[PDB]
Amino acid sequence: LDQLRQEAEQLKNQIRDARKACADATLSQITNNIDPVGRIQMRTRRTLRGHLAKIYAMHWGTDSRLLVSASQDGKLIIWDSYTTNKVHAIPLRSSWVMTCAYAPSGNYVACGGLDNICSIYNLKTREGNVRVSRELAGHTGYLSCCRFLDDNQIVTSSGDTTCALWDIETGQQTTTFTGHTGDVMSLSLAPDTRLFVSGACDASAKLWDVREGMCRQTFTGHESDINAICFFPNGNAFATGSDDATCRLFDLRADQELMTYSHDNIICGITSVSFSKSGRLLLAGYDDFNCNVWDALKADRAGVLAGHDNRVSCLGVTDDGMAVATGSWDSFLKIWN
Amino acid sequence: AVSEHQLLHDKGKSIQDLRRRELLEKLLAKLH
Amino acid sequence: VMTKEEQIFLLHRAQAQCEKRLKEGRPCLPEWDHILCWPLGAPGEVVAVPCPDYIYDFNHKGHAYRRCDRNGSWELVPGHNRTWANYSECVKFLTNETREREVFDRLGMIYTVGYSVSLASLTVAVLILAYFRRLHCTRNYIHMHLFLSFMLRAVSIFVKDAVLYSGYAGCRVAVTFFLYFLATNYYWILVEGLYLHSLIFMAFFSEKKYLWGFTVFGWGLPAVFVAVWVSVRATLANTGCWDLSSGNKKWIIQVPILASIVLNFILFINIVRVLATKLRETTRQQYRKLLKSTLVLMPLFGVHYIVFMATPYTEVSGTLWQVQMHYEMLFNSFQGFFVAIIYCFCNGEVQAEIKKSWSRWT
Amino acid sequence: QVQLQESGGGLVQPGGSLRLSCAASGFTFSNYKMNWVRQAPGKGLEWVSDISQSGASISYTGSVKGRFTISRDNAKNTLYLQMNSLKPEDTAVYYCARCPAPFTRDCFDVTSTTYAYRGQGTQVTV
Amino acid sequence: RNEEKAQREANKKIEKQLQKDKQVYRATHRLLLLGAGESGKNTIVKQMRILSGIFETKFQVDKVNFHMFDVGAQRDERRKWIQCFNDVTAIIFVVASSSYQTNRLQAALKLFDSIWNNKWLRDTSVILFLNKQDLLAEKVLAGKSKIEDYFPEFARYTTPEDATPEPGEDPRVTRAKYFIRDEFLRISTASGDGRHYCYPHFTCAVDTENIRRVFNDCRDIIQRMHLRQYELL
Amino acid sequence: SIAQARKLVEQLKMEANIDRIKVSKAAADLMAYCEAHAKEDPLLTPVPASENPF
Repeated sequence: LDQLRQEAEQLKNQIRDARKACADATLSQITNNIDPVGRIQMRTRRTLRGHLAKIYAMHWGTDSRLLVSASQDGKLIIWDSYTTNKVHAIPLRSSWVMTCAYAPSGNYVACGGLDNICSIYNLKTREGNVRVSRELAGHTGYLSCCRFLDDNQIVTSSGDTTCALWDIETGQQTTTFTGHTGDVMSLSLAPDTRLFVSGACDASAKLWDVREGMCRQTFTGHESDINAICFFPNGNAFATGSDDATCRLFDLRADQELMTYSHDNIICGITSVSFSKSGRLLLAGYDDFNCNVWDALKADRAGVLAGHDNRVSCLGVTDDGMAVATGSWDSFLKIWN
Repeated sequence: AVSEHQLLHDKGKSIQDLRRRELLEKLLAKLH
Repeated sequence: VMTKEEQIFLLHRAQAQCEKRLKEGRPCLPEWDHILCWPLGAPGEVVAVPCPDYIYDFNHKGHAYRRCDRNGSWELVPGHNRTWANYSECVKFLTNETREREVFDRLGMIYTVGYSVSLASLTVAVLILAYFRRLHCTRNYIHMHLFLSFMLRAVSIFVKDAVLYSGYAGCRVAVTFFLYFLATNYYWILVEGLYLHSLIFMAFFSEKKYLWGFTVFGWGLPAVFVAVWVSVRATLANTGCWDLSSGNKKWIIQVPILASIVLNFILFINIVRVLATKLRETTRQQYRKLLKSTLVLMPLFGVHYIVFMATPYTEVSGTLWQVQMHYEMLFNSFQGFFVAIIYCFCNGEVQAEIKKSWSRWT
Repeated sequence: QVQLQESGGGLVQPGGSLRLSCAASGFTFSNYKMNWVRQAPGKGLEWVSDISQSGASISYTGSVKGRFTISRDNAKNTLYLQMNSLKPEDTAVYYCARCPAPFTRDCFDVTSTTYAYRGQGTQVTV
Repeated sequence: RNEEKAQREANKKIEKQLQKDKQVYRATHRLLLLGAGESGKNTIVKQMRILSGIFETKFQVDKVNFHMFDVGAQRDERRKWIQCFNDVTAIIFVVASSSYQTNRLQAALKLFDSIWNNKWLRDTSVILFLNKQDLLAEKVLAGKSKIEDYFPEFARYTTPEDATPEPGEDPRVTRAKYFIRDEFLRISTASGDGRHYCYPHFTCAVDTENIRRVFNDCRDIIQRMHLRQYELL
Repeated sequence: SIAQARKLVEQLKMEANIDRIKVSKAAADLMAYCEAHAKEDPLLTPVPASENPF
């Protein structure tokens, strides 16, 4: 074991040297050309009320009109954000839902949490209501995040330090992704849905090729647990939020951190993260009940989405960049512009 | 007893007695 | 009590009786002097007649004197044609008594100022409470109702002081609104106490079964006794302005108001006792906290009423009446303002809301 | 990456003295509470001592009170445990743990079976 | 307009159901259950039941519904799945008082300390079930306990006058059990600030009064929360 | 322990064998993406009133 430890240390030193060699110029020294965007004075356009408990998760629809929200009151409520109307209200068998998903086709939602089971619900039944279409068991820890690739395949992250790619029709893990030491808190599919980055409670993110089932790259730099993660919209970078009150943008093709977003006044972690359509803004929800919009290129905060009465647990930006949504533990969703 | 209602009753009684006494004083002044 | 119109009617009856008596060395002929019917006076002698019993303000033990001449003609005052008379003995008990009116004006001024301040503060407080949606709570809803009752009581007292002290319906309706709003304010203080007591002693409560019931109770049981009072007043008294006592009938509005005053005292101390337990199961600092809680909780429960709750109708000029009136009017006028300051202005949640709104607006 | 490397462990006769040093790299030492934990041969992880951010607040387990002394040099980003009057039942692997989140009073999962922010440990045999 | 009408009718049909479910959500008290498996926790669950990543227990006392959430099939790192349990009425923390991992009791002390000072659990009360009182009594009566070797402050600790020993209890048993309870209360009182309270109890795995203890503690918690709303505490 | 260390060593070997382009190239790529898609984001850019759904 001593020889393997020494080889691991040598490989880590080699990787550090390789990362340092290609890091002659930082992001700011080049983005000084890019002009600042100024204050981003967004306002709450809609307030979605109906959840009786903290809304742990929320996901948009590809149409940028419908969205699904998951709450500890065990309700998966589907809101038409345009008219504030509720489209469906799924009672959950497990109240502790810590994640939810909306399929790209929109036919299926999903939910998971402390029950270790990822439940897939169908919104397009013959009756027209929503029932328990499928149950995907096989995780030995709490579900933290899940993402649909299609109507048949869904990728999930658990509290057992591993991710799992599920074939919905059969119910078996098409793939199992292992390599993290801490609990995996979030994941995000690439725009081409071929790679996905998962952040864990080891202060590290891992980029997995979905077809191979192997970890392509490991990105470090965070100091505490990583709570949320999301790709840059171009698909060749991503962002992470952690308990050390720093957001961190990495790039896959350089393997090393591009930018960090933190302030001295911020002493609370980032619980949710989501890029805008342009990739020029980065919306991060914080434990101090606020959500901040960061100028992802200039690394300075662009604005504050003040108005939430408790911890902001989740966010979501529309595909067309029309509107933002933020859930919270105040049981209120807020649609922002 | 309720304070404000009792004050209302006492004010009414005071006004009534004062009016009666002024009328009596006028009658006396005319008669004496 | 006898009224001015009643005195005029009795005087008319006495005049009719004297006229009927008139119809049915020389003594003076009987005459009517708009006060008493004088019989045949002795020639050259002074006739003394007891003060009439039907006059309320005459001392019935006194005597009024007149002079009758020997020619049968009543003697006139020297140097004038007016008939000589002496009614002083009948009016030995009449005094200016302007200090009573000064005291009444002092009460009027003090509760006018106090109720104006309370109404302004409660308007501001209820506006702040209604503007903010997060503050919307059943506790805050019942407060809002309490604030509304206080505002209605204050404005109704102002309307009554405008119209009544500047027998038509424009006076009776003002008096009825004054009494009804007074009683609804008392009963909504009682609803404050009852709701807090139910929260403490029924922590596993059911909101739907009580909130509507509490609201209808507080706003409508006061209507039932005022409506019973109005009907009795229109049936048995129906005289002039309704701000005059008619015997025990006033106890129809007052006895239910007092039934709350006692109850809200108990609901006070009991809760305070519970606070002691809450401060005892977790030093002089616990007693300091208990005292602070009692001081903060007294304005909401209307404890000061119990100080003068059990004092019957007393004489105006008495020391007890003056101290009772000063104390009661001062704290009754300032209680709404105290409640508005305690439960809205210095409340932690409302202060946080105001600070957040001011920060985000700026 | 969070690196916590221990040194100073070794073989000592009972009643001897020793000094365990913990070098921390990859994070801001002054903002995290730090803990010394130990695993006895054939037994589970046990918490030995903890020290707060600035070092003012210090706590020890019952079995090491008076004997050992925890401290931290924030300028050198290191954690010290002075071992005094050692006993044969003090033989164990000593890991230098870190609290999971910064600025927070509570430290969770320092003595967990797989903790991501814990050192490799140094053997102390008595 | 037809689509808007259909959407509005569906939203009303959903909102009536949400109003119906709000009552049952607000009327049911959720409890977290925490502690090691050797501390008699599972026996407490069995006792409450006779009378998967998480296990539920639905019981009721005086027509009041309690929903207790035992944890199973989860990892030993609680720093991320504990934050889901702040809205619960209370955290029933079960301790093996006789288990002083040669020192399991110190592990319980540190876990309770972390729970107490967690920023999301700083408004959540803890009901403390020191569950191995009988085993502690057997250990201290036999004289093999010697809690001094595991807690030096046991010698200089003096039993408080407010202690209430059981009838027929050896004063050593009472002193040891109140020493452990005071070791927990040292953390509980410090940095408490009245936003959440600890309710230390001397329980046993086979007690029938555990449900009543939880009932009374939850009632007291709700009462004190209401008093904090009115700024009376 | 031995198996876990072997797996970690293998993964570190594959991670050290991966290719890495210059950070300047990646920053230029993100700049190109942002400059190409700046006008299509009603969040970064003001929302047209006639097209705002909210």
